[PDB]
Amino acid sequence: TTYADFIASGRTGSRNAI
Amino acid sequence: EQESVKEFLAKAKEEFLKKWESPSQNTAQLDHFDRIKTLGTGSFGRVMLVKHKETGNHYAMKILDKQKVVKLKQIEHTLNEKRILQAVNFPFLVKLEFSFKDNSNLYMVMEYVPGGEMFSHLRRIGRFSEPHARFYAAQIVLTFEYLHSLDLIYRDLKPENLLIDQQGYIQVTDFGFAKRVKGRTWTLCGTPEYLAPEIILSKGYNKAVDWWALGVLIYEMAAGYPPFFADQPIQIYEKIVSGKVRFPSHFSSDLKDLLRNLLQVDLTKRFGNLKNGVNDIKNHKWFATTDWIAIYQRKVEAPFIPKFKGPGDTSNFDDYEEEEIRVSINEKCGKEFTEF
Ligand SMILES: Nc1ncnc2c1ncn2[C@@H]1O[C@H](COP(=O)(O)OP(=O)(O)O)[C@@H](O)[C@H]1O
Ligand SMILES: [Mg+2]
Ligand SMILES: [Mg+2]
Repeated sequence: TTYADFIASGRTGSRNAI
Repeated sequence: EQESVKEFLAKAKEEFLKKWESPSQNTAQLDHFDRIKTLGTGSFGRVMLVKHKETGNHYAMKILDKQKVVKLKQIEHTLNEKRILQAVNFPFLVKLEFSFKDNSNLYMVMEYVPGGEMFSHLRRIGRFSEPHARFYAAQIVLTFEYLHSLDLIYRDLKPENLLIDQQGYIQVTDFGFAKRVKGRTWTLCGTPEYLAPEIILSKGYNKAVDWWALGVLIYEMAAGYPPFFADQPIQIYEKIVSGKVRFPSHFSSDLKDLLRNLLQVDLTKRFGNLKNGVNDIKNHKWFATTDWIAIYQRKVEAPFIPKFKGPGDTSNFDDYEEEEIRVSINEKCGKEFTEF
């Protein structure tokens, strides 16, 4: 599922700029 | 009513430009405040909950080590951010109450926003319903109408930068990438998930990047995850420029249509960048139930009120180890920060 893919991305925490 | 908006923004510009041309400086000092607790990590030092000794009012104090700012080549960004904060005035922008500096540090004392940032609430709750997302989105629409009218481009919209106050309303924070831009600008900056294609593609760009970012924010609020994500930024960028986006099946038709027009790779077609400007967004069917004036007056009942048991409550923030704030007996980087 798309949600599972999001968890798999490793980018579920706060995101830094740049 | 339309004439009322024009009059409001004309007066707002007059007020902004006066403060922009003659910024306030040195409006308090460190020993006017008791340190209570570290609220978070700032770019160049701690963000502290502090208590004004004379009034007992609580504030969030950003502490910036001048030597670190110089080392990371952020002098202009830091001066510009403070110059913006002391000149703007809008309900959904954080409010700079005092600023000053000493031998070691720069200090910005803001109104304390006790709900913390939207990001944590969104990840906890999972996703926001469309009414809930629309309540927040309407505040961003008005805030960008305001900022863009002053020729300010914001460039860092994301849930991480949206603080939730005691009434459940938004206060936008972190103006580290904000710039006065009448035409085009070129700096690669922002957060990968929220970058407009024309930033990724190393083009000159304009305020339409903020309207793209609004589309990303609305999508993330309503889905619980952003429209473009991947293991590494480069793969995110490939998706952003591709012209392709998929929507959860629970998105309303009106929501999908708004998002197709905000997440529009073709600048000549993107809402917020057309002849009618922000009104293409404000007049869209998804916002048909939105009372824009009631939102601005904070008269709409908020869908979510953060927990808050009186002044000084920090229950919506993480805990950090507390360290002494040391101020050198010698001035550092005085020339660089004369204007602060
Ligand atoms: N006015 C405020 N009220 C409460 N917390 C704040 C306030 N300003 C900043 N913070 C805390 O500090 C964090 C970082 O603030 P931010 O505005 O992103 O500044 P910077 O990243 O430039 O140091 C926020 O996510 C929040 O936790
Ligand atoms: Mg910063
Ligand atoms: Mg920040």
